[PDB]
Amino acid sequence: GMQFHIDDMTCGGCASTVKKTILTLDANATVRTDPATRLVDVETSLSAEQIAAALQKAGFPPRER
Ligand SMILES: [Au+]
Ligand SMILES: [Au+]
Repeated sequence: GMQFHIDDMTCGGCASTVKKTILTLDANATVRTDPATRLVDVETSLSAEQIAAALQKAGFPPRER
């Protein structure tokens, strides 16, 4: 239960891409995105830095909360 704020995730198509990115890295992850708040909640066995690095490479640099 890690949370990120993703300033570039401003609508639905962005969020979809964020979610697909995470699910490709860990098919067992659960991911929630809220375009109103730009917040992304992730449950995963991977580290926050591994999730962040993947999101960065995809053009959605996060900030962990
Ligand atoms: Au978007
Ligand atoms: Au999910």
